[PDB]
Amino acid sequence: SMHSDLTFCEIILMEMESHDAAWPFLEPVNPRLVSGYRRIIKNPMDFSTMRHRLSRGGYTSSEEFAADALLVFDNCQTFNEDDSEVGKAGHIMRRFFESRWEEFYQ
Ligand SMILES: CC(=O)c1c(C)[nH]c(C(=O)N[C@H]2CCCC[C@H]2n2cc(CO)nn2)c1C
Repeated sequence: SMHSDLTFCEIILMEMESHDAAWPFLEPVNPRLVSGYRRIIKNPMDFSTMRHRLSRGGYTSSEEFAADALLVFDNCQTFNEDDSEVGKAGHIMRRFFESRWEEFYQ
């Protein structure tokens, strides 16, 4: 149901927000500090924005919630080198998200 889908999304988001590797993703990237970011990344996303939307009925399906989570990790992979601290954290967080998603939904 939508209710169970969104209940599970909230649990997964809480686990992501609390994860050791979540530090790059808790708040929107500030374009004033990261040259190129606003110009290059057309669809920015972060966990605080997801929490705002989720808490206010912004997601009507769990598929759309996952689309925003994957945007966080796709943007990170686009912009950051794989060996960088942020890039490494993105790979860790994507693997964690995918594993938890399959537990709850499949
Ligand atoms: C480019 C990128 O993909 C990225 C992500 C997803 N995360 C961060 C990040 O955490 N960078 C901090 C370290 C030094 C630069 C600025 C810091 N910082 C804070 C804010 C606003 O919170 N924006 N950038 C980056 C740099």
